Amino acid sequence: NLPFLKPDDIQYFDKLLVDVDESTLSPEEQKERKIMKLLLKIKNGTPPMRKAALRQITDKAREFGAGPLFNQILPLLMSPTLEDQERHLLVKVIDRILYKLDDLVRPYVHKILVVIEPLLIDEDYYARVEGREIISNLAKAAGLATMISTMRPDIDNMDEYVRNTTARAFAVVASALGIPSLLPFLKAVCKSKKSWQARHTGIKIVQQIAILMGCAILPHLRSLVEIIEHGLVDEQQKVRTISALAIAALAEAATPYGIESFDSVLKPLWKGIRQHRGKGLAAFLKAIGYLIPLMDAEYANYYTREVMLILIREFQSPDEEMKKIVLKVVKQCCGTDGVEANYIKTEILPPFFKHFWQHRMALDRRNYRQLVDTTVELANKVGAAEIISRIVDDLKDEAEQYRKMVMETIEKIMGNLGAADIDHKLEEQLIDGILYAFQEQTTEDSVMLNGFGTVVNALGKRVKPYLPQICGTVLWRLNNKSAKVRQQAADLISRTAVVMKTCQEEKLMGHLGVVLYEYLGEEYPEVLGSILGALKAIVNVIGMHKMTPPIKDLLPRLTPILKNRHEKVQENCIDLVGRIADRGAEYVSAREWMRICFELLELLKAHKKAIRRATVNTFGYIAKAIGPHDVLATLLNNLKVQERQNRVCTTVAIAIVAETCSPFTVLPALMNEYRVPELNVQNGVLKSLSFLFEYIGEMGKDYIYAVTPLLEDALMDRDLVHRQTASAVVQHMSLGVYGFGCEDSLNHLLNYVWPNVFETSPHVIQAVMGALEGLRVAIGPCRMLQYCLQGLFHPARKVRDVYWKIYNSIYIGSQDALIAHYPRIYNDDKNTYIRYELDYIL
Amino acid sequence: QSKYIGTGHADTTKWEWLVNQHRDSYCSYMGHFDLLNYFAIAENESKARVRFNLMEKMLQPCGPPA
Amino acid sequence: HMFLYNLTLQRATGISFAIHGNFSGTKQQEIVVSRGKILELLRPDPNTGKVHTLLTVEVFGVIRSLMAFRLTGGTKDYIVVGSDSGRIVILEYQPSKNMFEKIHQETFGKSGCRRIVPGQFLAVDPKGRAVMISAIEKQKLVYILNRDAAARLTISSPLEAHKANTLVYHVVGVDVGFENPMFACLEMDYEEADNDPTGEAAANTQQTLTFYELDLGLNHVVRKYSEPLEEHGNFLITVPGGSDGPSGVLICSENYITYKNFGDQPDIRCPIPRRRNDLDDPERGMIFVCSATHKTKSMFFFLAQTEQGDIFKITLETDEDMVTEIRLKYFDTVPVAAAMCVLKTGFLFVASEFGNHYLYQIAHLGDDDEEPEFSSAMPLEEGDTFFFQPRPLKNLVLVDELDSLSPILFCQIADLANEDTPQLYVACGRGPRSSLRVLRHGVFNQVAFPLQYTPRKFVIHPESNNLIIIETDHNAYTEATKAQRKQQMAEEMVEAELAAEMAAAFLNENLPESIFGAPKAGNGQWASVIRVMNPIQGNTLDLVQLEQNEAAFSVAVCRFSNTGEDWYVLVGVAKDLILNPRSVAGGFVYTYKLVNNGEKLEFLHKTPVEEVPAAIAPFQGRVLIGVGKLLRVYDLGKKKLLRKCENKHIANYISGIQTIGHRVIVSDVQESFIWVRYKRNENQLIIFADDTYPRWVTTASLLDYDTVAGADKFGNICVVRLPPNTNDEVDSQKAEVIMNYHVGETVLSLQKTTLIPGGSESLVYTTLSGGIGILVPFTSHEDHDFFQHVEMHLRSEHPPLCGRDHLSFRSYYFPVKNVIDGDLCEQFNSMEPNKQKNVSEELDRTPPEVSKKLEDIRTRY
Amino acid sequence: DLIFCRKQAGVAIGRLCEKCDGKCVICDSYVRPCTLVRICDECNYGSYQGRCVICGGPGVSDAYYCKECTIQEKDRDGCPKIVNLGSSKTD
Ligand SMILES: CC[C@H](O)[C@@H](C)[C@H]1O[C@@H]1C[C@@](C)(O)/C=C/C=C(\C)[C@H]1OC(=O)C[C@H](O)CC[C@@](C)(O)[C@@H](OC(C)=O)/C=C/[C@@H]1C
Ligand SMILES: [Zn+2]
Ligand SMILES: [Zn+2]
Ligand SMILES: [Zn+2]
Repeated sequence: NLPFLKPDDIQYFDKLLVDVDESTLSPEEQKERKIMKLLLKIKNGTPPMRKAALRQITDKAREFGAGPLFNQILPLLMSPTLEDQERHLLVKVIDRILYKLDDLVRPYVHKILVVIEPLLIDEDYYARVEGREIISNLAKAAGLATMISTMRPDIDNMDEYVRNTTARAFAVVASALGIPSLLPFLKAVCKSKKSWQARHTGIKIVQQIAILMGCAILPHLRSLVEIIEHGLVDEQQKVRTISALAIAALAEAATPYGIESFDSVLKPLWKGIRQHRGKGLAAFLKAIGYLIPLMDAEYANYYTREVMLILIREFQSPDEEMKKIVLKVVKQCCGTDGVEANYIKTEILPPFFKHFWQHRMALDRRNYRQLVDTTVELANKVGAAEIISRIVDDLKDEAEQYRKMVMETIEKIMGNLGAADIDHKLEEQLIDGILYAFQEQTTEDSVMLNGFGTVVNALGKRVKPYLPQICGTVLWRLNNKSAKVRQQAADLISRTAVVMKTCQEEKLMGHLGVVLYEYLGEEYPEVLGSILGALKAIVNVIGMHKMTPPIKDLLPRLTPILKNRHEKVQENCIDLVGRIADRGAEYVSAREWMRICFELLELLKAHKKAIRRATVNTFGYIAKAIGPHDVLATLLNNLKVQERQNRVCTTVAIAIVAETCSPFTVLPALMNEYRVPELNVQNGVLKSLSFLFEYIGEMGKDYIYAVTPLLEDALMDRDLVHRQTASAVVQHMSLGVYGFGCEDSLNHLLNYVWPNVFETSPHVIQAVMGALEGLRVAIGPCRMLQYCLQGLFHPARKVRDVYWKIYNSIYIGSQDALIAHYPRIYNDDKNTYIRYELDYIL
Repeated sequence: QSKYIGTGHADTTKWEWLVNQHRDSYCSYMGHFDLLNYFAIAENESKARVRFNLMEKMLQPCGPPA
Repeated sequence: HMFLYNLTLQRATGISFAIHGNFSGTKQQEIVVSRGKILELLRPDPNTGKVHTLLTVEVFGVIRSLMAFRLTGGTKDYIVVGSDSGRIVILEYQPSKNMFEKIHQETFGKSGCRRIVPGQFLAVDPKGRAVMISAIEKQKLVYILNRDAAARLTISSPLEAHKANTLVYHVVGVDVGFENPMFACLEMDYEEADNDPTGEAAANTQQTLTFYELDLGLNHVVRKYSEPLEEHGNFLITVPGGSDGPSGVLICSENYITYKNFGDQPDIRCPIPRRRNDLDDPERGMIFVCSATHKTKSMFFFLAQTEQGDIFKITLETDEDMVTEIRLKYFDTVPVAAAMCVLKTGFLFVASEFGNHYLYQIAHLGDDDEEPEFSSAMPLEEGDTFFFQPRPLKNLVLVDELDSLSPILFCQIADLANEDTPQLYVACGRGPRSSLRVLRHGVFNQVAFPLQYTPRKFVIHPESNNLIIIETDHNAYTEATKAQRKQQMAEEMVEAELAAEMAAAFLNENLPESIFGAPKAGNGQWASVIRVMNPIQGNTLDLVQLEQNEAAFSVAVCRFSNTGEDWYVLVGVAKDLILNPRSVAGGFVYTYKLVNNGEKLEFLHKTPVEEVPAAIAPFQGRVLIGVGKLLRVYDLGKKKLLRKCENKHIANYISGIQTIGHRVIVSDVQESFIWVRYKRNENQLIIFADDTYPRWVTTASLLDYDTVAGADKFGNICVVRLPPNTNDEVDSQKAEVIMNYHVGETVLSLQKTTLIPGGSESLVYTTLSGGIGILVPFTSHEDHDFFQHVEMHLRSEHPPLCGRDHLSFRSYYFPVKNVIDGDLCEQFNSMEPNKQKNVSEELDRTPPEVSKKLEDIRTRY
Repeated sequence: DLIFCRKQAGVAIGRLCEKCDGKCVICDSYVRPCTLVRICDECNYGSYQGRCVICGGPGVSDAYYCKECTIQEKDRDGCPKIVNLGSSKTD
């Protein structure tokens, strides 16, 4: 049939709508129509039909020719209405047909490249990788010589954009056919004396080669640098700039190996940073920055000492890009061995914090990020307190961006290195600065919260004297007009609960718990969840006995909050109720727990995973707290009265109760609920048994004999749903008690599971197969092979079918074990079947 | 299914099944060190020699079919 | 209701793989070895010339292929392992912590030593850019290896290189320099051989050498070049390529070594030199058992060992791109090895396939050798080959010897010397390198006494304490037979006149079979000998040589109520036994009187019987003898042994029998145990019990009157027990298996005993790979629950090193039942401290408490 | 109508949305996520990167086989991405 056509498809395959079916009417251009048909089947259509069309177009690729094939493909590729997945389908048909037609594409190479060269600079990353894949397939199809002959004239075009595009195309063909394939061509181009754009694009080719191939250029690194080294001292300025950038990219790709292959370009760069300025100096410094980490400690010391004066001079350049490059180079220098920290804190740090740590940098995003990361990395070598002291007093700056920048820096440094490096003065000014920065903030963003939490947790016990002021401020901010302020306060309490606990300030945290309890009536859901989390933290640090408010008053207040619809409130409230049920269970009555039970069964159906995990945990906690009998009874009655949608909740709860209160408290009542003559309640009991055994796992090792007679009755109950569910039960049974010595009981159950293999209903036969696979796992493949042998060969064809299905299952499952279990098949006149080696006796 | 060698159907001949399990056995001998050691002690041959013999017998372990 | 705890006392000492490299990342060259399911790191000290074991790790799997690789510009060598999981692993040894850090673990198939699931073969591009893991049939997988910004190894997705109905003999990566990586495989298609009922295709199909090329540009793998071979080869060797060598491969075959390379390179073949006046069978071929390469910045050479144990040095003559000839020179003679390693600083490590391993120092590389060197240029016709005479070693000097109990064939624990604590008497070794060793402990100390052939069983004389050992080997000559063969050779070679003096020199030359191998020849020849050995002094008090085709398989010393309290020794012997296909003439039972206080065998008579007597067991003044599938009671007559009672309903073939009271426990070769009752009143043997499972039982031990523990050919241990108060006059009784466990090594001896006096009674087993293990029962269920929790926690938190699942591993052929793996539990002390703290608080105690518990359970024995 | 990809899985980790966050791709079980799901390169390329392996929605966490499948080694059968054979790649 003809697949569907979207509007934009009409212009491309409209000729397929015409009903002139007869091929003799076609003037040998059925090839055109055949390609149109195949491409329409590939682009639009199910996986089977597009697979068939792809195979068809690949098997006939040479019979068609590259000409019409690409003259129909390329228009579709550059269409602005093309979807990304359609583009991928086109790229894959392209590379397959290109593999098929070897040199048939050579004349059209040019015509192809100009259509697909823009893809190499497209914003979409996948478009770029597809363009590179297409160029590489082209270079593998059409010879290297053809690629060179086709892309050579553009290397000295006056426009620079075409030069860049052909340079990256040459990089791609170098990746496709190997660097040594282009080594002589690039060596000749980089020294081309006729044009300077030629050598410019040549060393740009090697730069893009490094950028694209990464560490895979380490074998040819010395050859590439020997090809491009002369361009450093070339009198044209742009070519030496791009040769410096190419050296930078080569060092970046080769990290951390291959410094010895750079022994030539060290002296030219060293001279150039004294003989250059502007963008060329930036390029030279960037190359040296990516080059320094590869050096040995001694030579790193020497070379950094040589370049340090020039770079700290450039520290104060008007061009911000030069500032970014010198920031990266100081980060690269101080991150390596050899340059010791005393040198850094004597020479580099003062001008660094002079010219780089000014408020102007707190506005540009990338400058902000690079400055912060550079300072944090410096702290790893020079010392945490050494850097924190130079910027801590700036925490009290009224420019909010500057103080948030310094706050993030202090946060990351103290999270990396703790606080053992900090003395008393630095500690006090840290506390003062974080207090001011938290009190005077317009927005409620997480930088200040994270900084406060991390600095307090890093100080640890050292924070005892400042806790009264911290808690006064958090109490003052809890009573605020903005919800996102009290939310942040509650989150700070949640994060510093344990460090307050170690400081032994339990009365203050009790007051915090009381004000949170009285704020529990909050309307905004996110901040209510935050204060619930703070309450949970407080109840976790101080015990369930000395908790204020008492648990007796705290839990019934939480009970109605479970009906709130917001997921954050749900998760936090469930977690708090669960901690209470784990520890302070003795303080509330059994009926409050039963009401919470009723409102927890619903939350087992939450779509968010954490909410239902918490629900499971707290339900198990309260089931361990109160008696299993009452909840089990109401759950069994629920099992009877409930429909399928909410029956899964009650079965999961039954399994949870069986796991927390050992199953002999749940299995008797469940199994007796099976004797009622109604069959649907029997099926519900069977499904609950199935999930119970899957859920308890190894716990069910002591209960196979108990549930055995019910399964005997259910497996020949002449109701297909019952047999299917019972087979699922024994499957989960055997998979849960694997390796716990339940071989005899499961072998007994196997005899009742087996006769159901001759069933036709797909669901019940797949359930029986799953039961047999689990029984293979638990009993062993030898016994299942013993059961299969009696029917592997047999006059009846259908019994052969079923027994060969079972054999295939156990053979795929345990192919290597069967070696010891195959029967002794004697020889005959025609063949020899005895495995004589296994009969050897030493 | 069809992708996995050694599986069978209702038309699997005795010869096919037995040559499959014989090849499985020979590969398992190649794999398990102590099994091959037992074989190389029973027959007074080196481990390389018995491995070569097993790979040779892999071709027609039970004989030609009908 | 018995629960056991398993502990290895002496780990396996038999090496299956060995590779050398810079695993420490320094000047030092280490060797990692795969022995069974254990991975070990050893460091040879160049100053003292002695090997030290730095690291030992139980990986709980079956290592099938071991290889080392390095990336460009790197300093340390990684370890890539293929095992019986569906996983390939890459590891790095960290010397800071003395551990194997798992760098990568990639999953591709199901577990086990399967046929089509890769793991058996490993090859790696000589530059480290890719690695191919291959099955024996069909499927192969190539992984691309690279680094990142932080110099951390990264592995890609697998690339498929499958070819249906295709076997694989070997695969190695060809040194193509930095071109597209290529892997050379020895293959053979069986599709045509299967669909042809005559046999034309099977005989006409031939092995092929194929090259899978990895196009990194297009990023796929293509079957590029494939060519048949007129000779079927067994393995491949990569020759250096690119800059410092001519790319290509060496193919070792039967009676030849070939060089081949893709392109217009002519195949350069050369026959393998055969021994001068070899006593082996003239119609028996010759192949190489292992190879080793050593690269200099000036030259490179190869070392290849023959089945005979002769190591030859191989060099290739270079004419720019092409090679001109293959040159070979007889280097030396060491025991047959599974792996050889040529380190720097002039040291050669030889890992024997059986028995002790060695390390030599290279004194001279045999370049200034007066001995003739051979080459492919030398011409000859009629297929006559190059010859050479073996000589005592002088290129190498033995600098270290490592004791290896592999292969343990029999074991008995007893305090023969009055040390008040028992010792382990272990009949192990193989061929002329066989040995009876006495092991003590206070790891074990050992003393070794050499033997002639491979020992099968040995019994202890109660009054004298001496041992009656039987040693038997296949296709070997007896002493008289090798003497007469030497005589016939010397008399035939003088017909062609200095041949008289040459024959005198040949006959007066008796090279030690301990070093130059035993002159072995024939298809059904059997060299067998009985000996009586003192257990304290290595001296043998008497020795009895048997006929040329008589092979001893069972021995027992006992008295008879028929005669007095004088002793007797019975030996069962097969005649004209063929192993494959199996056919035998019959059996004989030799009866010796054993006089002079257990020091002299006095022959009495020699009874023929229908098949091979595989088991002899004393039985209240009579003996119990298993002849094929027949069980018989024999009394000592004055001219023969007269049958008194027979049972003919044993399944296949009796391998062993043990008696408790009047119960007889018969081991079948395939059908597990069979309980037989001897009714003394009526004089009849009645089968009354058997098993519900088949087991290839190798040994067995009686636990009590109802319980029997047995060992499997497939490395399993089981414990079966009869139902309570089973009546022996009612048949059709089945025994239930109360214990199942997989050791990972094939156990050949089980014995219930106490190693330290007064301590715990336990179950000691010995494996075929030289391992000593113990199973101890649990005193209280408190400890049992503790160790079950420890086992499950270590399973979840310290998974096996090569991607295997521990529970699945210990359930290899049967689901594990009532055994705790103490070898896994004791890896608690090698975890990261935070994981130790977590799993300890989960056990509600401190890590030192858990440690102390493990130490006390090990000292308890 | 719906079938598993079953191609050779690679180094891409399968993903799951919020609706299917705790489910097993093979047997739809929520009990004991054991080992990590790997998918083939073709099912992870393009706009399909990070999408749910089961339903195809936006992935929020990683996908796992259940322990029952791990025990039965059903995590060794290939790429478990569910593909619909009656839908083009634009639907
Ligand atoms: C009859 C089986 C069936 O599939 C139902 C569970 C399914 O129809 C529901 C749909 C839904 C939406 O209601 C799912 C609920 C799922 C729940 C409550 C599961 O916890 C989760 O999914 C959350 C986490 O990943 C895992 C939590 C953990 C470790 O506690 C686990 O415990 C064990 C022992 O596995 C508990 C498993 C729970 C059954
Ligand atoms: Zn599952
Ligand atoms: Zn997929
Ligand atoms: Zn989903």
